[PDB]
Amino acid sequence: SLSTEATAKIVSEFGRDANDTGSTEVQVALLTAQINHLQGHFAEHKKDHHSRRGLLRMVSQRRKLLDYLKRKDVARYTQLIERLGLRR
Amino acid sequence: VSMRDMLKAGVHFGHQTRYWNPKMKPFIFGARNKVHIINLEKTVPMFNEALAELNKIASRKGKILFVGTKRAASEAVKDAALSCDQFFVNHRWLGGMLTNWKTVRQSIKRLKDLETQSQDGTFDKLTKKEALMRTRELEKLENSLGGIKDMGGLPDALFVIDADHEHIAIKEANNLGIPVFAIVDTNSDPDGVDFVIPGNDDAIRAVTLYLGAVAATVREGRSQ
Amino acid sequence: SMQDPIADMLTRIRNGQAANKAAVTMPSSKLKVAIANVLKEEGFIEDFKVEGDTKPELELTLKYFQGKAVVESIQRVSRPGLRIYKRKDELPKVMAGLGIAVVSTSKGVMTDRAARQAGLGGEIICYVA
RNA sequence: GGCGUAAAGCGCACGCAGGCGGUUUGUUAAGUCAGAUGUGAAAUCCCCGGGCUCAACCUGGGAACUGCAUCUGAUACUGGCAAGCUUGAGUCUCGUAGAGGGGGGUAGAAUUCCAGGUGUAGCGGUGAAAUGCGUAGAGAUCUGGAGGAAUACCGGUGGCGAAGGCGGCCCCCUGGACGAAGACUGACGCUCAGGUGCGAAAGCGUGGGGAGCAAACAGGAUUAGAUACCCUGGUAGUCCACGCCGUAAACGAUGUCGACUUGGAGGUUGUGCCCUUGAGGCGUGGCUUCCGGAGCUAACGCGUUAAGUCGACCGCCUGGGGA
Repeated sequence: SLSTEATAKIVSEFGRDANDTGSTEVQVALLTAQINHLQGHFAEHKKDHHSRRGLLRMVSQRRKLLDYLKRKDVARYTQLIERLGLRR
Repeated sequence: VSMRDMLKAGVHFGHQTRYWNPKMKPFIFGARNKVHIINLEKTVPMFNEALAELNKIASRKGKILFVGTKRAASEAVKDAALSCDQFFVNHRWLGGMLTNWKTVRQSIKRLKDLETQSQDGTFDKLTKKEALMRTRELEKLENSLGGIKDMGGLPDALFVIDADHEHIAIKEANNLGIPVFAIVDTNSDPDGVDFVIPGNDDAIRAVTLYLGAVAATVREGRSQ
Repeated sequence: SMQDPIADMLTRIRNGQAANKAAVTMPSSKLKVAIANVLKEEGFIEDFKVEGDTKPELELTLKYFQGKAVVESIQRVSRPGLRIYKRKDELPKVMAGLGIAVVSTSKGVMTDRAARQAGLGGEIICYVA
């Protein structure tokens, strides 16, 4: 998974505090970082279905978090999807 | 009945924690060295109520049937039931002594006829082969039905030791509506009994204490 | 997941009655407290208390008569998958009147005969016989 | 009304539409409820009478027409809206166990083959035989080499994985689960038609590889026959890379999620406490095996890992053949 330092950096830049590790923005950012990191692993290991299942779990969890955020506050949703480079 | 005498007699002791019956949870005080300890504060009032009901049954022209067949409580049950003009089953309980009384009545008649023709009759037509045969049949029939020969009918109350060991007698008494007074240990089933007396039923001094108390109360009931 | 807490309360009561439990505890709620009030005033449970402030815990004291269950039957009628509403002229009577039917009328949660005397209908919460 | 065995749980999972949804406050009055109004043609149905000499029949009045719309109120529940809350659901910290997956390397035992030494008449196989190999030197034994496949002991109603499945050792990449104490977000949840993905073995396509085993095939037996079982060989295949296939008694013949309900003995993996006496005792989680209580079941049996008591959603069944 992500190292401790990368996780701390993401939590700091995406959270309202250094301890706000549960915010929707922090969770979506961590999931996006893990997906982007896994992208390179699966480019080389196209036959790793067992890990791709966890990758798809991460993708679906990020999708549900983004849906909840868009339904809750669309402004933060837009800021997040522009800061992370989403929307296909 | 005295909780000091009870605790000195070994009543509070129970079986190991594995063999316990969860229905005996209200009467269990705790555990020490993986054996259950019966709550004597629960034991003494239930024993007193059972003794009161036994005294009522005795004073109201009743017949008590003392049931216990373990090698620990056989002779004790015999002594207790003979000490108060009562009846006992201190050896194997024949399946159907109560529910099938119309059939064991014939065996009682046979035992009585054999013992009368042996003692008072004194046939002396021995043949030295049918005589020993008849004496062995008489001793078997007496070891089986020696306690209830003078009962006449069904009793009015059963006093059972080791309610788990005597489940057949309890089920028969329940089928016939006879109240059951049973010493229910931590491993026995207290469902089929009317007056459950939670106490140790394996130690000899505990069962002698129970039987002495019951004999005293049924004698005071007999003498009104 | 937990999608019907009222049916959960009824099931807890039924299972505690079948297991000869002295009292049953559960997470509290306004509707649960109203139904427990209706059950207590009708004589199906002994008492009930709500403990806790941030996470209230409702505790019902079950009732027995002859070593037997006082609540013989308790069923959820209106449920999330199928809501059941009745008018005052078609309010149900359980056990031909010996049982009660907890009804949620616009004047609070009450029994079926109380809602009938009040000239009201509403959602049939449960049947208690 | 059902789906363990009688017909019936998709092989497994992710997930859009849909269905359902913890808890508090306020508001609305859409569902819901109450009242009123309008309407609900007549006949028919039903009730009390009347006339046909009775009946059928005719007929007066009533009830009914369980419905729809409108208007006025109620606010408990469901819904909408707004603000919350932490117990459901997730994130972070530190560790733990594991044949979880993908890639590369390597080790030993054994089979087969090639070359050579010793050595001589058998070997192999079977119920018994024969086919087969062998005086061109087999089998046995010893030495060296080649190649492929699978990993003895550990090893275990043991472990991991959604399922299918996963077993030498090492390294690289990587998923999930669990536990301790906290912090964080604040219903973000459950299920899921269609959809997508994974999916034993066999099989197919292309390119390799090929020791052992072995469909087809050949021969020897057995037999009345023997297109078989048995024996001697043996091609595809089994192995690798990449695609396809999408099926299994894909089984727990038992869909997923959540709550509640007496116990006993174990296994495995964390964690806490105590002169730790000890490989100790006492708690507390996760997964797991056997027995068994109430209950349930046609019975067998299931039984806190339910086939018990419930809730949400989905799939499926409607006599046997045809099929």
